[PDB]
Amino acid sequence: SEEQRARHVRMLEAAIELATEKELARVQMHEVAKRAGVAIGTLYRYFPSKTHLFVAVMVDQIDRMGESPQDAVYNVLVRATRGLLRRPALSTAMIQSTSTANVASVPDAGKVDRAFRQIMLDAAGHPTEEDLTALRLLVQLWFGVIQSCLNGRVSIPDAESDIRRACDLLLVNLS
Amino acid sequence: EEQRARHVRMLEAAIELATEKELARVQMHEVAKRAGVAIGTLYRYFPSKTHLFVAVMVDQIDRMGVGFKKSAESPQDAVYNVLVRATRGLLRRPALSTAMIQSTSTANVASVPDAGKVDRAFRQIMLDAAGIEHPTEEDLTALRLLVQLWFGVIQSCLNGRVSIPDAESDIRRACDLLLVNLS
Repeated sequence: SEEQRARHVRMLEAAIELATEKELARVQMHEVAKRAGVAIGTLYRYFPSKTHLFVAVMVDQIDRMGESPQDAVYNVLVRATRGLLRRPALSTAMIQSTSTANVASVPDAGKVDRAFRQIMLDAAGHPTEEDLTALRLLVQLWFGVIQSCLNGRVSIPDAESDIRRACDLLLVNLS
Repeated sequence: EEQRARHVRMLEAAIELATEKELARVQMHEVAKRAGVAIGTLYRYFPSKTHLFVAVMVDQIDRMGVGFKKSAESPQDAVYNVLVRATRGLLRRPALSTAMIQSTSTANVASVPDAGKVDRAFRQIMLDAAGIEHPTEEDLTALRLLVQLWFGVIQSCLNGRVSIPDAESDIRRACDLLLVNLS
């Protein structure tokens, strides 16, 4: 029952751990089960494919992310940007799997927009539409930026330049 | 210039295969067999698959720019209208669009030098639609933020996370927010 919940935490770190040692294309499901101490049936039972598993990693990694709402939100993005960019292999596994997952095939993928949101609301401090939209528009851009970062387009101080603007421009009138 | 009709059939065939099967199921040897060319001829012109689909994207951005300057209210509005046009024509062939979008996401710019070109080609359609001839850097920045945000919305749409009217509605709000200072 909680043997079962620990079993779940084992698989996610196993996965995290492998995406660092190895690029996503070469991370192998059998290495994930073995390293997680689970039978291989159980692994795929809970994560039908590699995509399902690094989307679950994605969701789990978000759940773990000054005063003025813009600044706080901003500051949470700058803090999360630096986290993802000095683990670029793990970040790539997560963002590639996410940017790629169809929501019908990988249900957890329809949970990532909802999970970023809860943490933008928790960064900004009840409110209505325009807020959700500015906030929704902003994470989507931030993905772009992160991806654009993961592939030589923007560097880190370039990327950071753009999320600053993005924040200020998208959130001129957040309450 | 025969490297042009040769070039065209390569792109042509790539488009049909990505139209019929997902990217993972698109193989260089079948593109070679469609374009009626040697595999080495194809590899010469597109060192890998991600190269080829980046070039397909550039051709497709070039093509829609043409069609926009053909039968098409503020700068931010005009820019909205191009984005709406592209979103629509991409969403009409999801399978092909997915291959072009995924290709442009994974394509390191140092390694595949056409990867830059798409940002540029795009940026110029919008600049033109807005009728700005002399971009301030603030303008360029704003538009780099837009196509970035935009790519996300489409990707999201293809994956079934947002509906299409809401994708469109989000591209509008973004235009209004991002392009306040467009002179």
